[PDB]
Amino acid sequence: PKLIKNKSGKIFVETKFSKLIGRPPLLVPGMTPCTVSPDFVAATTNAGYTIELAGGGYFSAAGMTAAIDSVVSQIEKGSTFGINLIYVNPFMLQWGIPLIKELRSKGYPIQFLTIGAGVPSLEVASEYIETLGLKYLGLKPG
Amino acid sequence: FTKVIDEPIKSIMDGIHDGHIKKLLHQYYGDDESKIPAVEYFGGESPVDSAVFKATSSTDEESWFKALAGSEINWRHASFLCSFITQDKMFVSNPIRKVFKPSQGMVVEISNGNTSSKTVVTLSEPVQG
Repeated sequence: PKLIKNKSGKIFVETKFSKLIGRPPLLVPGMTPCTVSPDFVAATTNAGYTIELAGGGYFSAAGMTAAIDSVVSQIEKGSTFGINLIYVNPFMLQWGIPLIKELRSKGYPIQFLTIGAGVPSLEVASEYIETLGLKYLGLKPG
Repeated sequence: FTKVIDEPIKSIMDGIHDGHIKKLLHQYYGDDESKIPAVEYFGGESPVDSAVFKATSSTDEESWFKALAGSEINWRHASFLCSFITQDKMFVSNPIRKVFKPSQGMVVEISNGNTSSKTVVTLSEPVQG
């Protein structure tokens, strides 16, 4: 680990992850029900830290889309956040992966996707990495 | 470690990060902030004074953009290496990178490379011969 500062004088804990994301290497993981709330996602993002919107608290592309729009309206220009999807329920993925692709095509500030409760197969992971157009992929091996 | 109720998330995360900063300072920087290196901005790095550059049909895109960006972290670095730019609140492909995408006949002239405040990057292409 190393220390680094920017022009403003803000100290940063320099790390591989921190070097990539330009923020302190501390993240709040996707938690259903704690991070389902757009207000908490916004408050964490605006504090300067990474957080994942929990897909476990939404049951359709429309509900998650409304939540994402709320988050975007609540954050400052240039901020970003992630989304957490559970790999055990195929319905969640089936409506969520196309939603992420669509929102990223529209340019929505979705930095990364974290897949919880299981690791995708090679083909599914390649599809995610290629089509979703995200900065990085989060995985939670058990 | 969960005891204080209704502590703002800003406070919790800042406390953790500042603890790490203070311990790192005392351990590896002699409790001196002047030892900490400074950059224009922090981020965008993948985990993995006068000059003229010329493109061909085989110029490697990455090396081309690395040469255009330079070594110092500054506005030019971001302009030629940042993958996205920020619209109002959205993220779109960096237009500067696509405008400078190398192809045969493109000649990029960099002037005042060292002084970023006055660096000017000029792209010239064959027009009308």
